[PDB]
Amino acid sequence: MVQQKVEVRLKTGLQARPAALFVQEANRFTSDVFLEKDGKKVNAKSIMGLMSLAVSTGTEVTLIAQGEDEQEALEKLAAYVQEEVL
Amino acid sequence: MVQQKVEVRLKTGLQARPAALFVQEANRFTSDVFLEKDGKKVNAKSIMGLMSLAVSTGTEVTLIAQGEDEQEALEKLAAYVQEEVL
Repeated sequence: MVQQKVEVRLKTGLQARPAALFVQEANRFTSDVFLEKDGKKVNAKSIMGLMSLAVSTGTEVTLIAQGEDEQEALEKLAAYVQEEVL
Repeated sequence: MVQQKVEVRLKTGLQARPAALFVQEANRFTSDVFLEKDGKKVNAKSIMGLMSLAVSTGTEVTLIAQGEDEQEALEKLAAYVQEEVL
């Protein structure tokens, strides 16, 4: 048995569970909802789409919403992404 | 439309493709391989298992290999994880 402490340089992204819950919430709005970082934009209403964006916990990203209920969509999803409750 | 910069507090892990390619590389060896971080260990020959470890790009993890070709496996996989492939 051999072991080695290594630095992960591979790309990371939202895990499946967190992404699924994100999508479940986003789907309740008619607005298009996207997550964006460094010129890359993914659809927040799709699990695989959300997971394709390279992100790390603690990373800053841009949440975008466009539609009739964009304000509420933004408020609810921003709270979710930042794990805020009450 | 509207937007807001938010901090990702959700859990992240290796993305699907890098994880799949890691496993394809690990599959070339008979040794069992694992990844460990903060008391949690996952089977590195399982894509979903590998993706379940809470990881962010740039963080440290412990790569483990055990079997007949463990030394060779560790070196190849360590290079892959740290993006130092030859």
